[PDB]
Amino acid sequence: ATAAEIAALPRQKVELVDPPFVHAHSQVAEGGPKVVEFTMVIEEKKIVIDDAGTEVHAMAFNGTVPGPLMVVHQDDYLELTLINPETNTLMHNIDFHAATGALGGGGLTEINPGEKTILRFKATKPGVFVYHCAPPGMVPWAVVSGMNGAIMVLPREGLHDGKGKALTYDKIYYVGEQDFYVPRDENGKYKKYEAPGDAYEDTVKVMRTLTPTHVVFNGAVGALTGDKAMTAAVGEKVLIVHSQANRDTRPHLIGGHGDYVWATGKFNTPPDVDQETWFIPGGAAGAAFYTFQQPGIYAYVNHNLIEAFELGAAAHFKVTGEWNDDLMTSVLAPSG
Amino acid sequence: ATAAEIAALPRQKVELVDPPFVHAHSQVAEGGPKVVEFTMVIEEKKIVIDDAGTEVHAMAFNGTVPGPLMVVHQDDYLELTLINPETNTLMHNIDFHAATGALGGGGLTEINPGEKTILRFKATKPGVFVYHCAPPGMVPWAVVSGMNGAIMVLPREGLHDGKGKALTYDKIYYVGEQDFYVPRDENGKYKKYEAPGDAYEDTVKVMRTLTPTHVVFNGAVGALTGDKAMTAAVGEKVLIVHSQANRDTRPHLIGGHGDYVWATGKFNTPPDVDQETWFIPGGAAGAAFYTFQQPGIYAYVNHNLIEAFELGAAAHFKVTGEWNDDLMTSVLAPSG
Amino acid sequence: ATAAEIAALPRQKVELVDPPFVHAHSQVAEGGPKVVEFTMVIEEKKIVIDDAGTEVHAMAFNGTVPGPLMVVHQDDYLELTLINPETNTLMHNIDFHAATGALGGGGLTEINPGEKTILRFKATKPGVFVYHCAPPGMVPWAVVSGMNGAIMVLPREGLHDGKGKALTYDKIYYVGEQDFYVPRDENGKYKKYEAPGDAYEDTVKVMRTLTPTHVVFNGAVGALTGDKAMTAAVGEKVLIVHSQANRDTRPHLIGGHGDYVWATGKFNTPPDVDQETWFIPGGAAGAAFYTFQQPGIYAYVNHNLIEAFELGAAAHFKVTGEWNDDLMTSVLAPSG
Ligand SMILES: [Cu+2]
Ligand SMILES: [Cu+2]
Ligand SMILES: [Cu+2]
Ligand SMILES: [Cu+2]
Ligand SMILES: [Cu+2]
Ligand SMILES: [Cu+2]
Repeated sequence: ATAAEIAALPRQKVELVDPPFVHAHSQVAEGGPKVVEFTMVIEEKKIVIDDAGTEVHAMAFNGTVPGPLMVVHQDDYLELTLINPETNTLMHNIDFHAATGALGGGGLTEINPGEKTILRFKATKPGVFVYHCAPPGMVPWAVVSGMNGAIMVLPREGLHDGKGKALTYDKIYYVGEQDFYVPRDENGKYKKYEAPGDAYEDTVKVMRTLTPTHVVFNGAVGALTGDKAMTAAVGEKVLIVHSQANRDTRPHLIGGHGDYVWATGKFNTPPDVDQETWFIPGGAAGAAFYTFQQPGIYAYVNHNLIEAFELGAAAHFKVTGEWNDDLMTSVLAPSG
Repeated sequence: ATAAEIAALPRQKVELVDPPFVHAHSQVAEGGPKVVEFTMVIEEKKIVIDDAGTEVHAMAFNGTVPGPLMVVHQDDYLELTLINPETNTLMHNIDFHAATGALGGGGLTEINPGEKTILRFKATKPGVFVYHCAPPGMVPWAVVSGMNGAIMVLPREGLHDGKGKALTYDKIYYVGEQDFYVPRDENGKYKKYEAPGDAYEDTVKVMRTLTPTHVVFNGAVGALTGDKAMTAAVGEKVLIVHSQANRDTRPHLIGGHGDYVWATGKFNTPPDVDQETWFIPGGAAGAAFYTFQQPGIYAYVNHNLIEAFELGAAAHFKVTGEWNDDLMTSVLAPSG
Repeated sequence: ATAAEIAALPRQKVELVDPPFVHAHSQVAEGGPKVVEFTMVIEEKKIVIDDAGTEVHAMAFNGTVPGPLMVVHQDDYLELTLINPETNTLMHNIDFHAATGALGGGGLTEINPGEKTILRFKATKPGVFVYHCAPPGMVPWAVVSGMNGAIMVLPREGLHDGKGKALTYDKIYYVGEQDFYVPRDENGKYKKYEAPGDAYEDTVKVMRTLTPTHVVFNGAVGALTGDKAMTAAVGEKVLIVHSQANRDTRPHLIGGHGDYVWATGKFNTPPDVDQETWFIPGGAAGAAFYTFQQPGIYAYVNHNLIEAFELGAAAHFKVTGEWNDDLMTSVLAPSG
């Protein structure tokens, strides 16, 4: 691909939307290779992550935890303008697991407060991939402070099953999973700090126990439940992209399955099928395709149930439609 | 299928056997779709999990930990009669990962002590699946108190390898692995309680450490050893179903291998081959097929060896037959 | 084959080399089946695992942690002469996950100090496999004290991808990952012991937390960095064999990918492709094949980033060559 050919490719700016929702995109590529442009402003800010007012000084791409899902197609280029406002206190950068070279982009995007940078990379491999901050010397701290997200590089011709049959989803959601390590005082109460740096020592100590105090979806316990449950209808095909930048997770749709699951998150690797519970290793993203068949409220969780129900890794799906008694029926209701 | 068509299907009452054994069944479907009937009584009882007399208040389906393995074929209907004796003190239900709708059946099977219920679901996906109690707000507690098992939904035409060659086993064993979280007093001694509800607060604190005090097969340290070691003979084909409803595991047959391993536990996903150690995520069941080629004692373990030899995750296999010197021989026995 | 036929086979004595290097071998087997001979002397020795000077009484095959990588081809016989010098104090043996029978050879190789033994086994299955000490009663202690390594059984026709295309690497490295559990005093300082036995009780207590104090490559924090960093060049094809005999790991090449990854380590199981982060469960070895495309420094880590950067699981690659601006380019360097 000559130098002229690359400079001639069309440039297209895209407006990002906050997770679990995903920005406008087409499953099958529209036109030839493009340079897809995105801009994200980094925000350091205190967020409350549970019903007890527990705080964390989050480091958030685009102001959200997880950062937004960026979608492009194989062989498109992703051109990110990353802005670090002077109001922030730390140097930040970004590592796209989808990219090749300079530590995923980290070595070329180190920006101090008051600086911005523009990185471009060719998305040569199809699949969902994690992206995260990675300042040399404090990589895990930045990541476990919520500075991570994922992108999806769709095959130019959309998704397909193991047999080559097309798999077109009606809706897509991005569930970013986050392990937080919040310090506690001797009485067991979560501590609060004035500035991000103040919590550093105490936090690394908790991190070393390899035991998170919270494991959440969309940045807080219950963020994807109640009135914020994701939605679908019977017959609707849904793609659920799930990521975990630092620690293993095992997604499970309670009352459902993963009809096709690219557990490694890479589309050239044939998807597993009829999954009850899939596995995504820390530092990766995966994707599950399911066609809902029963209406009702479903729970979507990390299937180490303590992490799901004691630590916060549980989301909900509200599904409309008609019940199918062939698939399931209460022959005899609960009775003495 | 219409309600009328289902009602016209033949019914077959199966009698369950305690793990690791599996009730009589046929690998290849004997005739068209039928309604396979099972009955299980919930028993809240005390179990001793180690040689130090450590106790756990178990919540056991059919009186055992794990609950028994139920076997049907794809597209059969599994009709479960679940009974919660008045002697029990808690509400219980059942979520079948193999089922579709109402949280796996959990939403339609909540039964208080003194009640019973009958659930019927269609086994549309082939493979081994976990089933476990899941009372709202009490989910992980019940599961880690031993209330879980698995079922196997065989393909109508039995098992096959990745190329369609049939795989027929001579024996089948079901190993249910359980992570227990037993509270300790200020002297490191495990605590005992006179009531299930009495140990709740103490147990949740331990559960939050995400560090089990015990990891066992069939409910206790050494359960599947000695009088309970599994058996086989050189030349015999054996399928080992293994589940873990709450935490990851990595099975390994010491001295052998997993010739064919459906690691995700789903039969429409080709099995991995020539496996040394496979992986099953918390919340799932998997299955390995192996043809013994050497006689002698074998150990079967969760290969985090601390979990296997310090925490209790180890079982034994006694194999009869002639030793094969081509495969292995001691050229020079241990000597000066 | 009969004893006579085995005795007639040619024999080749191989000289082992220290990890991450691998002894000379041919990817495509040259000639028919051979009895490949190896010799390893077990050394119980004190090793320093971090910059602070933390000590561990290692139990090391060939004097290194991990033990060296032995390479044979499918259906060759691996004949190991194992020596336990009289200067040692413990009985040792070896379990080859690649072998069939007697606990992987463990039951035939128990040698006391001052003894030796010669074990021979047929390498019937292709792939990388863990080997580790396993004296009944102290199995995990030996392994987490560093007594483990791996072997590679190459297909006689060399490596191929999932579709029959040959995969020939230019160089190979073996990364053995070790989880250590070092006791600490009341000041949180690592403790030193005069003899290995002295540390047993304290170490077992740490092991039970299932939380290693160190997670390292090639025996120590930073062991594969600086002048010991691995090397490659743009266009070079590298195979990275990775093992972990006791605990899970999720390898990731920062700045690159795993073009083909036999995550399970078994060559007859098609490899995953375009991987960002793969997963190797405790008790197994895996291998990733990658063709470098960008020059510069890369980090190779266990992608639970706390384990990589706080606990020690990080290695570096120095790659020579021309930068590819098509794959990645800084449109705008960090600036105001
Ligand atoms: Cu940052
Ligand atoms: Cu990363
Ligand atoms: Cu229950
Ligand atoms: Cu479940
Ligand atoms: Cu040893
Ligand atoms: Cu082993």
